[PDB]
Amino acid sequence: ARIRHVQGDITEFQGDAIVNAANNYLKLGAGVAGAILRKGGPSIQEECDRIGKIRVGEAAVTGAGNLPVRYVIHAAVLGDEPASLETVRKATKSALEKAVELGLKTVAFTSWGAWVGGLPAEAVHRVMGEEIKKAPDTLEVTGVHGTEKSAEAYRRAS
Repeated sequence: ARIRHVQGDITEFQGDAIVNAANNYLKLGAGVAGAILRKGGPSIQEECDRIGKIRVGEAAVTGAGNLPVRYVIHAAVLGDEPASLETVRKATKSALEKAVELGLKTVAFTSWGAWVGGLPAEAVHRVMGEEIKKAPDTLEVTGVHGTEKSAEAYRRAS
């Protein structure tokens, strides 16, 4: 799949879905997940509670409540297993699978930076970019960044 990198707030993304890095318990916490809980409304966490725990590396789909997208795809990157480069790759891959299975076209990611605190930056980027390019061309991915400087730096790398 093609990826474009832009500056923005993922809670503002217009399209089919946004990906949300998560613990495998699907309990949402601070940061973007926080923006998702608040801008999205309680229905996101309710469904996550109705879904229950999944495995690390797996993904789960819920509605997006009040966001301007149809779905949130929660990608389990840690929880009862610590974050690793391997959980990142799998979670990324699992999330893209859910998107294809759902017949979606447009999907957004954030950098996941807050979740990968002790992994080498360039490795995380590599594996995620590898899984994204692998996904079918029926999917158009957006990478959403807080700052223009960062958005541009991702663009350059490609």
